[PDB]
Amino acid sequence: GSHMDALRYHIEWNRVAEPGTARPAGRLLAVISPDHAGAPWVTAVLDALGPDTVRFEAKGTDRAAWAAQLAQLREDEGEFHAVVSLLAAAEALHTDHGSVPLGLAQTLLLAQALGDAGLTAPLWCLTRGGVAAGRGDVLSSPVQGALWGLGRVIGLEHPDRWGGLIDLPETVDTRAAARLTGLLADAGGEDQLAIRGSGVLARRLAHAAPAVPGSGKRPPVHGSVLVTGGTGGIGGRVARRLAEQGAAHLVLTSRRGADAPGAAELRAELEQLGVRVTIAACDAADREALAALLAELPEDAPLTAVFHSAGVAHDDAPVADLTLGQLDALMRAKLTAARHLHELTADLDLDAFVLFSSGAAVWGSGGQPGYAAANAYLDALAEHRRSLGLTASSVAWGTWGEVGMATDPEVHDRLVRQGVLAMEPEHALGALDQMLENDDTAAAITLMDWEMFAPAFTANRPSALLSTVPEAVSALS
Amino acid sequence: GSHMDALRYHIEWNRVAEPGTARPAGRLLAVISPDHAGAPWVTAVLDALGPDTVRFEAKGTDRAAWAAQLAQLREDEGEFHAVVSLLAAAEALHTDHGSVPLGLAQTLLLAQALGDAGLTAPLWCLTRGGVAAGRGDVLSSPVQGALWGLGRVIGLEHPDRWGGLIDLPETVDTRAAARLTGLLADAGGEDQLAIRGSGVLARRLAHAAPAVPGSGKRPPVHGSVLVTGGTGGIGGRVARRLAEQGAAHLVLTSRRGADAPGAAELRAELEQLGVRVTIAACDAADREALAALLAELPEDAPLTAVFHSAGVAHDDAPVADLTLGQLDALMRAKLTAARHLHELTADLDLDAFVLFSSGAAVWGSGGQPGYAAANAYLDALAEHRRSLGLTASSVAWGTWGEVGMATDPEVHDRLVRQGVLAMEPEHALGALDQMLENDDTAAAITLMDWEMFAPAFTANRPSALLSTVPEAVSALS
Ligand SMILES: NC(=O)C1=CN([C@@H]2O[C@H](COP(=O)(O)OP(=O)(O)OC[C@H]3O[C@@H](n4cnc5c(N)ncnc54)[C@H](OP(=O)(O)O)[C@@H]3O)[C@@H](O)[C@H]2O)C=CC1
Ligand SMILES: NC(=O)C1=CN([C@@H]2O[C@H](COP(=O)(O)OP(=O)(O)OC[C@H]3O[C@@H](n4cnc5c(N)ncnc54)[C@H](OP(=O)(O)O)[C@@H]3O)[C@@H](O)[C@H]2O)C=CC1
Ligand SMILES: CCC(=O)[C@@H](C)C(=O)SCCNC(=O)CCNC(=O)[C@H](O)C(C)(C)CO
Ligand SMILES: CCC(=O)[C@@H](C)C(=O)SCCNC(=O)CCNC(=O)[C@H](O)C(C)(C)CO
Repeated sequence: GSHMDALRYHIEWNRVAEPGTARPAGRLLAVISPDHAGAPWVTAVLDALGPDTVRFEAKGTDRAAWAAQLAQLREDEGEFHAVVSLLAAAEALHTDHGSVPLGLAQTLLLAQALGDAGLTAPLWCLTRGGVAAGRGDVLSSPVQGALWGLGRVIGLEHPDRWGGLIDLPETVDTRAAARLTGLLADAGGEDQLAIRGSGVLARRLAHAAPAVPGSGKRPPVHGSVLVTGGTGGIGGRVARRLAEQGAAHLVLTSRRGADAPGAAELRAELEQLGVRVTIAACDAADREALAALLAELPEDAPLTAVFHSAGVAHDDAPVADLTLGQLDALMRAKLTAARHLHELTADLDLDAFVLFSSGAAVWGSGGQPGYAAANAYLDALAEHRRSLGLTASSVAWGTWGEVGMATDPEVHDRLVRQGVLAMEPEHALGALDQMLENDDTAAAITLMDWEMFAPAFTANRPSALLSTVPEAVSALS
Repeated sequence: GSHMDALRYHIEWNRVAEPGTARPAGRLLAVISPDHAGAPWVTAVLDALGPDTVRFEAKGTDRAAWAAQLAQLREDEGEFHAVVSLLAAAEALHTDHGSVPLGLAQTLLLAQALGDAGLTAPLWCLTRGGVAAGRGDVLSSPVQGALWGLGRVIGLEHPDRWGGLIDLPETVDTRAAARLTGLLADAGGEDQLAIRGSGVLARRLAHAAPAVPGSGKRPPVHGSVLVTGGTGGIGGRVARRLAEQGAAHLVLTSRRGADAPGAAELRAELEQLGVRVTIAACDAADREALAALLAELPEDAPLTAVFHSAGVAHDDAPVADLTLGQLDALMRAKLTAARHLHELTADLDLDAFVLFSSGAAVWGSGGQPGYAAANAYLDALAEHRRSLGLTASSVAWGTWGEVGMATDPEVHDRLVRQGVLAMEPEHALGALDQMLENDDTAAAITLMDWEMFAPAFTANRPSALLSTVPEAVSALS
């Protein structure tokens, strides 16, 4: 029990100091998405930054054009104190890349083009409702949430020219304005912040509360349960667990379906346990196929739970290199699939709606910006669903042993050297069960060697995020 | 900052497993204080334990009489599963020992007499409002809180016949009753518990969160500040610090007053810093002298803060030996003095009301039951005051270097061997300033060698209290 407790961490938000009252001495550069600069918070922030602030309208998604334009701006206007991006407001999906929110595409390209141009002023990315900071806070935009996953990775890959992320409240009044312009003057080493009516909060990682035997909350597993990526490594083990725990009917999907490696053996394993098994070949981002799958479910085994395990991590790239095509392919199974699952089951009163995220989204991982963004959407969607009165749980895995992506010895070796150790499947699944029995909204379930991880993580830049993990503080002291 | 952060720990409460639904198999022995058995919670608990439970009425405070009565009960009634003491309900002060709550005296004598008689069943001590467990919880009886200090020391000295402490909610309904009788059946290795509407909570020690720079909310030090025991080791250094921070007037008390060792030198030191100095000889348990002291404060320098450093630790004794006279003498400067300070200043809108407690109260110290009880009252009074809308901060010191009680080489050497290391005064006082800038209600400020402390503390019996200190868990693995 306590060994599985030790795997579970959550994100919390702690109150930090009120900022100072002077605006930055040097000039700001504000970056605006010209089709998506009407939102009240975008107006309010532009007003806060004041008329001396240089505006750059980021048109389209043209890296080379922006790099040239930013190079000219630097030449003409000189050096800036910071760059303040309002690109998050662009939530609409990119015309050519249907799983990529325009504001996410534009933020990637902005980070690239700033590098290209030699504009080194720290980049701050603003969002409105991209995080749930505080008890009772509503995460109203899970699309903007995805941007925090990307931003953390820009912090790891370009630490010297990264400012951070700030979430604005719903009403940016003079108190909020002053807190923003104060933070831009000096943020006291914080870089993941939320401005709220009550003050400024910052993001923290903490050990989760221990599991409570007799916890209640979780209904018995029964009826039909959909596992996307259910023929995959983690998905297969999850299916077996659900079969052990009394599911009537497991519906496993993946793009290869019944032709997936080892699907025949998985079906036999599950059917031995007395469970009906359906394996469908089905892109999780295909809305029509999902609708058709749901319409077919037995009347005596209604859908009770979704476990969304569909995902790829390959053909990512460093922030400086990543293409929008690569980004799209990483977002597809995550953002587009999870949005379809959310919309199509919202009326079904599920017992569980479980999304498989990653540490890459929770703390960040160099070389994995597209995977981080994709998985950070899932974490955000879960909070968002809770605000609607719907069940959701996002489980941000560390590293799995035995099955799944991380079983390549080269990947495994890199992960161990960063101190994210491989979990035994029974311990990982037991920790997940603890999470679902608590009915927690979001958790990271990971085996950390903090003595390896904290120094690696903070080599080039401090992390306020880890200040609430005593082992991390000890390792760094 | 981070060195002072490292000194600070907090008591928190985590939800634990729900117990089983069956009564203990064997018979219970309930111990009641016959003049103080009318409180609703005492009725509710008696009703919960059921009519098969043997009742023992603990009359007076006669160790030998009780030992003989318990010896006869054992002979006649046979062996018990546990002994459940309701003696805490007796809050009135002992007629012969004016600083000792009757229930505290009776609980000591019960623990003694059970040992005398050979009645070995684990002893559980129940309280109602003696701890503040959970957000928003009201510690309504700081007198009953004192019993927790004693109980932890009974756990250390008589580990094989100590059950633990359980705090009941204000309304002991059927759900609370079942949690009580379940814990008495089997408590899963827990022994400091609080039963609340939301579940069963257990007591934990944890690192405090690192201070957030720039974020203080402590008002300026100004006016008159009363330091009881202000001529003593810690108290003198505290006085100097308060002078540096802007106090207009330091009022230092102790029983010897101006005849205290070094008092002339301390007065001159403070006068150099530009403050008015009053050194008064008086017992801090003397209500009338405190009143007279407060009445004569300059009109230009009203009382703004109390720092309660008055205390003695000598002429304590093991639980098996401690007399009520010894207990009284250890309680006097803590319970009686702090009650007078609380009552006489409650209407003065103080900025600070700081009570100097001890690790001996927070985790417990073999050989120090009376000192532990006395200091545990202070920690409880602080919570209690907060529930009334009054300021309070209890700081449970570990070991001070350089000045004060622990500078006796023999005491110093014992403490180091237990892993409670001597703090430098500037680091201790700096950690106290962090606490007051956070406006925390209670904290322990201590330098621990956990590799020495954890094994010593747990040699005879596990401590769920330490399960939240990662260094302690590591030392024991
Ligand atoms: N392994 C680990 O340590 C960690 C895993 N995770 C997450 O856990 C989940 C499972 O990972 P894991 O089991 O290790 O990896 P696997 O590759 O073994 O499983 C991924 C599954 O998703 C399927 N899939 C991928 N794209 C799609 C899509 N568009 N539509 C439907 N199915 C798709 C794959 O099958 P097909 O190719 O046939 O579509 C495969 O069955 C992933 O979402 C991953 O991001 C996160 C953190 C760490
Ligand atoms: N030193 C340490 O490491 C720790 C200290 N503490 C607490 O800190 C406080 C200060 O300890 P420290 O400075 O080391 O010890 P000291 O003995 O140096 O100081 C204690 C002071 O309290 C005074 N005092 C004792 N009884 C009374 C009373 N009835 N009325 C008024 N004053 C009285 C003493 O003077 P007089 O005898 O003249 O009255 C003395 O000035 C104590 O309360 C102690 O319990 C707790 C944890 C550890
Ligand atoms: C392939 C299976 C899988 O999901 C893999 C990619 C993962 O689990 S990726 C996440 C593993 N690594 C991380 O989470 C650690 C990221 N942090 C690290 O400590 C890195 O060393 C730093 C220095 C920050 C540079 O990125
Ligand atoms: C005299 C000045 C003073 O306040 C001194 C006595 C103190 O600091 S007392 C508290 C010092 N010691 C402790 O707090 C550790 C007590 N715990 C210990 O670890 C003991 O070895 C055990 C094994 C539990 C038996 O009591």
